[PDB]
Amino acid sequence: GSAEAGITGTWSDQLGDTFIVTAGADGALTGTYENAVGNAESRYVLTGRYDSAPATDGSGTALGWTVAWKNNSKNAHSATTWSGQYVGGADAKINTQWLLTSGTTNANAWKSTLVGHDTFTKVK
Amino acid sequence: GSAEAGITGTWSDQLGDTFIVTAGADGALTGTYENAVGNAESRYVLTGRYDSAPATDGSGTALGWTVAWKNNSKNAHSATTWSGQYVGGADAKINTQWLLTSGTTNANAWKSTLVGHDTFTKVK
Amino acid sequence: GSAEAGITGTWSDQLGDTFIVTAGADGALTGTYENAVGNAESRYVLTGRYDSAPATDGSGTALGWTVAWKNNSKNAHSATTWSGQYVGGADAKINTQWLLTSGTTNANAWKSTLVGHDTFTKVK
Amino acid sequence: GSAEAGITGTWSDQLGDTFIVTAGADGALTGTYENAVGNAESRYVLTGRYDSAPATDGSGTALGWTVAWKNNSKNAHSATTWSGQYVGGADAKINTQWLLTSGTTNANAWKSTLVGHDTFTKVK
Repeated sequence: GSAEAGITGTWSDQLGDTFIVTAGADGALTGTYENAVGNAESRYVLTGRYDSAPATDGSGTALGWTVAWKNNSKNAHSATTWSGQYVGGADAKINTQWLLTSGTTNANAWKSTLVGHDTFTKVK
Repeated sequence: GSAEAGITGTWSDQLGDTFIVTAGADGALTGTYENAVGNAESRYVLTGRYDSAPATDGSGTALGWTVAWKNNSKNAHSATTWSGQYVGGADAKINTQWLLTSGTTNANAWKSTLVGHDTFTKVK
Repeated sequence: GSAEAGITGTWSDQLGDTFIVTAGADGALTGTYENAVGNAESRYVLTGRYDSAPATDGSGTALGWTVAWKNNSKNAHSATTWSGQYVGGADAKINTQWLLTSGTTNANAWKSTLVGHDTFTKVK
Repeated sequence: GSAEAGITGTWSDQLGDTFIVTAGADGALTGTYENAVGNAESRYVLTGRYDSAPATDGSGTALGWTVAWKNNSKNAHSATTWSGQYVGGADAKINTQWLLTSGTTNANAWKSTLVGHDTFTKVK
């Protein structure tokens, strides 16, 4: 599909971290998040969902994914979810907003969740 | 693990919608979101990640998941991501914030993304 | 006006912190945020805006306000904005979501902004 | 004050809308939001707060403000709060995230609040 092939590939965010994703025919997203320096200890699994049959009116394709910040050697006791849309074309983009929740005590729950935005450009 | 068994089960949000989840040993979350009514036409796949080795200091367990709002009969061209933490105990909860992005044109992208919060209570 | 009178007063959030607000005919909000303790060195100025002529169809009244966390005795180099709606009736509420930005270096800007939610009830 | 002078002026967002603001010695912000096309019917009051004594370690200056979308000619029954930081130097910016709540019925409250982000550049 157009949505499937568009989303699949390697993306870089504006901080230079790297989002490697495959989109499946069933709406699944799978891949890896890794840091700008490329470090093996810097790689984390991601999973999410996308709209496999987007509107045909020039709108983007909705999607979201999660990374929990645990891998074989690190654990930051936190997870980020990216919610956004894929916009195809020459200079395709994925435009997202994100929520990063850390595990906290209930007294510190008000400081549990960061918010931000990341824009990805496709490298290949 | 305590994280794995705690998260697994059926949760209800404060709108009365139903979140059925299984947590795996590898950090995966899988399940289904359904409406308060119960309807098969109301059921959607979810996927996400959690911290499978949370801190042992009374903090919650970080997690996130995504639903793309396409099933076999409906497509709302959108996806929600929930970011939050599981808090165990007798009165266990999953406390979350969410981002719901719709596919839009670039001109309407400023109105693409809703934000909110959902608190879940475990029913089984 | 109905919106003016319903918003004006003293409000408590679910953390037990105190919000004293006056709404003006021109859509201005002014007041003070104070801690759950009561402390005079924990009082900060608030300013904001509300819809002085809301819909009469059962909809809430849109509003927002800002606290910068500097007073004569303390400076936490940060500001919170609450965005939400006032809902009148028997047990009137202000339901909000908030963003708290701390001043940071560009390198730490991804850690600059917390998000959360506060529900206020009016104190008699 | 450096923060007072830096913040005071006319700013344009990435959508080309115009924010005219004055920062006062007491931490107050006041001004006007205006649309990309300049329209006097499209001007709305803003009020907010900023940290009048920011850190001098390279950190930005925290601030926030609100616009309620009512003026003499229009009422969109909603309000936006911007939360962010001013970053000085040669290429000065205000980086923000925002929440836009519309007045809704309780049934529709999950669709009440949009979130996004706006970066401003100074015009003069």
